[PDB]
Amino acid sequence: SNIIKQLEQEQMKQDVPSFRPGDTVEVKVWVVEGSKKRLQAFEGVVIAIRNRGLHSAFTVRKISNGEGVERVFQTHSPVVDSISVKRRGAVRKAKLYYLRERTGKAARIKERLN
Amino acid sequence: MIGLVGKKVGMTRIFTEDGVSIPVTVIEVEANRVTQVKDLANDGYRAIQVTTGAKKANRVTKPEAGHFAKAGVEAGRGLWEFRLAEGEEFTVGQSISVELFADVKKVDVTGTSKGKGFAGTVKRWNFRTQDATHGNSLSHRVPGSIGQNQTPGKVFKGKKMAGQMGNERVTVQSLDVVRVDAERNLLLVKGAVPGATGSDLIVKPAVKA
Amino acid sequence: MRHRKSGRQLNRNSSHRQAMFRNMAGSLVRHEIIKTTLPKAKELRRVVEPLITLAKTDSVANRRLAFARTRDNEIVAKLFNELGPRFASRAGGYTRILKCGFRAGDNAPMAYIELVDRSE
Amino acid sequence: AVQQNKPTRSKRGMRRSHDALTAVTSLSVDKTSGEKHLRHHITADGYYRGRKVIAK
Amino acid sequence: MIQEQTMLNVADNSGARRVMCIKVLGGSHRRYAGVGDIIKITIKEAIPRGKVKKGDVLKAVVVRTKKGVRRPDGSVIRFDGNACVLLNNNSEQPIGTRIFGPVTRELRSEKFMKIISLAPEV
RNA sequence: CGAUGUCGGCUCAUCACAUCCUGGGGCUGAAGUAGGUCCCAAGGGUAUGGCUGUUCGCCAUUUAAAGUGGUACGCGAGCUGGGUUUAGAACGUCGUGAGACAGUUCGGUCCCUAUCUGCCGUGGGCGCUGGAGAACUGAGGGGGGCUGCUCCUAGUACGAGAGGACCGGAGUGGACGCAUCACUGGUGUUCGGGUUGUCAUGCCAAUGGCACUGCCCGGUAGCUAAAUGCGGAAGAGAUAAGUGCUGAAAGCAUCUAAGCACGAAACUUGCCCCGAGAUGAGUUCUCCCUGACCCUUUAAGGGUCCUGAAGGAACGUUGAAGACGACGACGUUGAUAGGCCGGGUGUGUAAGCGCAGCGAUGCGUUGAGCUAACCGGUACUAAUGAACCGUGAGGCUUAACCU
RNA sequence: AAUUCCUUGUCGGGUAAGUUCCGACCUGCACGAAUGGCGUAAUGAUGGCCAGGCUGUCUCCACCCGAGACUCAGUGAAAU
RNA sequence: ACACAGGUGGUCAGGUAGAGAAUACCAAGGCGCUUGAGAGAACUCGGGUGAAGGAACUAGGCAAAAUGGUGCCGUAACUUC
RNA sequence: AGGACCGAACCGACUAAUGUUGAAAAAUUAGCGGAUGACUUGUGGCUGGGGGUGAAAGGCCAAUCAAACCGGGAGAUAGCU
Repeated sequence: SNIIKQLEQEQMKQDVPSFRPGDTVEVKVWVVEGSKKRLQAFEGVVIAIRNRGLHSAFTVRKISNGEGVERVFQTHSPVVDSISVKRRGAVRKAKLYYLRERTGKAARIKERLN
Repeated sequence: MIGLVGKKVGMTRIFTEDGVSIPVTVIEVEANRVTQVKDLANDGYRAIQVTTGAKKANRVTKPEAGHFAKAGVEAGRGLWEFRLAEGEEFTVGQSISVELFADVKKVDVTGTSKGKGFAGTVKRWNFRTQDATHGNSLSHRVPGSIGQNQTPGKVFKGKKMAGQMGNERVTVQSLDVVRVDAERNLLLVKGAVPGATGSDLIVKPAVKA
Repeated sequence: MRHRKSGRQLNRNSSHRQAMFRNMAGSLVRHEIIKTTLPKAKELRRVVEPLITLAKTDSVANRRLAFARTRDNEIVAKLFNELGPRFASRAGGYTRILKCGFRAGDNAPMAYIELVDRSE
Repeated sequence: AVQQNKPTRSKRGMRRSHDALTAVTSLSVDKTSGEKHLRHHITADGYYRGRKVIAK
Repeated sequence: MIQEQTMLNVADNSGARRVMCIKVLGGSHRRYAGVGDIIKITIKEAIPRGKVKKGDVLKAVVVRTKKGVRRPDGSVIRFDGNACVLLNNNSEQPIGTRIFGPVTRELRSEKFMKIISLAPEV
């Protein structure tokens, strides 16, 4: 039994939704600039499942035109503002990382309604 | 300088809006209750012993039990002796407080490294090995040659071969204190400190930063 | 090097040791006492205490587990059927280990492992 | 292969430095069985310290 | 990593079709280069249209890399391939006019406003 | 020549200094900037490719710097065999020929079961003078020392001017090594899933073997690094080189002679890791032993009873301790290793059930089902005692206390 | 040139840079017309050379796992 | 020469996929391989997996890795056609 | 149809590894080179040492060859160790 959980309490965010891969959330950040701190969003699809509470690296694939670009967001960081579920996907795998090398007919995601 | 005995319990990172993670090593400090202060006759130098928790004393032999009897047979992880320059401190129950690490940020930490068993002939020196393609006999993972033919006829003491690595008594002297709590005995220091979960650590104020 | 890997490796290649201990677990529930070497006996607790805990419950589709490890009717007519009520009151405690000295003229350490409800 | 000379008589003594390995003192008695047992091993009647370790 | 014999595409206007890294040098045993750090490059397939030619050595910087970028808040950003930009040898700046593909903030330390002014969202 | 194996390739040293770089002084055909040169200094650090067997050399380029010699021109019980130097065959060469090539080429062999001196680690022992259990010192021993660019000092000094710098402060990196698992990757047969072929459990579901760990994809626990991070300092003592005053021999002059003050990346320290085999064992704390008889004046030795300490070796549950030993925890004065209970867990919606569709198959039950390694709880399972090894106040001498 | 000593001959092409490679020379001290000279395709376990595919060959090596190393009990060597 | 990493004249041969004395799993049928037991250490003998870059290595892509089936669409220089 | 290509039997060795006090004075593994032919193989016969046999190597002729194996001349000969 270990005090890392008592040190989780003072870092862990509570305003956080439930997510799975293929979900869309629109991630917001202050671009890490320490001066004027402009807010910017990033659009993409989740390719992450976090497994635990505070150990959430939150990987997203940008997609944009239909394929490309990968980023980790660390959504419990003070450099990150918010996420809110825009649509949900459907998965039969943990983090669904094959979306880096498959498209379309082979990676449809769907919504499943279940 | 006084030394405070404690235990490594893991790592976290402290977080910032600045864009720096600041990894911290998480330490639980002992109640360093004090059981001896030297001088007022004998030794000629001023030094202190802390006593570090309790052990089963049912158990414990008389040569150690007569050395704890002034404070009861607790002892725990050991006594740990350190010099304390010109301080007028009393010999029992003086209970040295960790709260100094809120005023001083520079600290020196001693502990033990990774338990590796074998040390490794390469991994103690990290020397480049001989080629593994097209041959090599029994020697793909050794730190080159330990000597040469034909005149020397010996291998010298001080040659970079074999040695001992892992479970070593190791010091770090570039630490910066991020938090201390005297009631919870909780200490946070910037960066990685040698050892693993449950490893014993000793902290003292540093002389430079 | 054992950095933190719990318990034993146990002797023999995985490919034999697995088949052997799955066979010998059948032999253990069949005869309710086994004689073998001390390391083998101390490792015959491993995944077998959980298998007694598993053969005790009556919950749905529990028969999917160990299904390829028990196929003979002379033990399949007892497991999942009447073994459970014999090993349910003792908070585990299904078996004891015992050292049985050495072999005659030979220095291999022997042991005995017994199931606590053995009455036949 | 090489050897400089035949080894000294001290060299077996320098290997075999321990005598009998232990105190080798006499075996333990128990009132459950008519024969002596070793330290922590079981009696012929299936007992240890007066408790039945094994049935027969 | 971007090191000796690494093959790249050009992320700049009317460049060469294939350009090869020949040296990183400058060490103190320099191994590889990150994005925005100088390397020496050769032309292997050019499509000569009045700017580039085969059999020529010049200096360049990497702008996109499959290995991506690191630095702030323990974060990592990764891309799908390797792309370079070739630099003038005595008069500063890239030899063309533009930058292709997603770009990165790691290139914001460049000494001239054109390349840090962006239609790309980074 | 009664065997001391060659060239190139390469992992690995160490000594010398006719010193490559820094450290310090002097001169210049040295205005500044930048070079040339000399003596004085050894600490670290001292680069990559084309052709070639290449050492090399030529060609193509870095760095603060990429110096030179010695060590059987260090390095086949070290590896490699391209080169050299035969067994086949040929071009050029030499002979009538047998045959030959300091010309070329296709090709080609590389043996080692530690006895002992050597070194690294890991135990058992001996010594401090009775024994046990230890600490603090430091006689000594090892490790390190190397470095860029840029800004500010400063377009200030130098210098008509143009060009164009100290000390000093700061910014930002490269290599090198070491330590971590919060971060980021790889790996991960003890686990979850997708799947083809076949076989099997009587049969069919279902579940599972075999086919590279059958393939394909994930991963707790663990390992490690590319990921994360940090540093050789500052101060002090003596002293060369070198800066100097005072001042003789030599009424002058002279840093040396007397006198007085300085000073190196080397030396002594510091710093860090070991350290009293420092037999020079220093000094100190805790624990324990406070027995004697017989024999011969016998102070020189012997035997024997009475009686056993502090502690040690041993049996075990075994580990974050591991080569075995050892070290460490725990043995009911019980969480040491497991089960079990309560869980953490990664995976990704089970099996049975039902319904729809000509069926394949899909859908609802189904945030389903299943788990090792991590954690607390719970004695549910397990963890003898004698005996043994070790004592009984321990050589001399002076002042003293008590007797 | 499987021939050129001196020859990396000298030069174009191939690379950033090419003793080799590709195409020449006419200078074969010394090829040469059945001791044949001249030449091409499938093709050869044929020497060299250029590129891609794939790649721990290399950069910097990491993790995983049988059998041995280790320790036993039996049998138990030898060159020296 | 051996209770020997091997050899020896004649002979047979079913599913399932396939033309299969190919390759996979099995039938009929045999065998669990002639010291055994602890251990589970770096390392060696040998397998499997690998970020990002790729032949930069090396005398030599040497080795390793990948490629690998059938039919149809399609297919050059050179050629003794 | 096939001195074609695939490929098991069979035949044969390009590379890497193992083995040369090794299981063995030629055997082993993994990728294999060939495989109705100038093929390969079971069996017997014929050819003999200054002679055989050889798409012909001082190769092969039973571990052996610029004359093998065995015996005799033989107690060869040695201005030498």
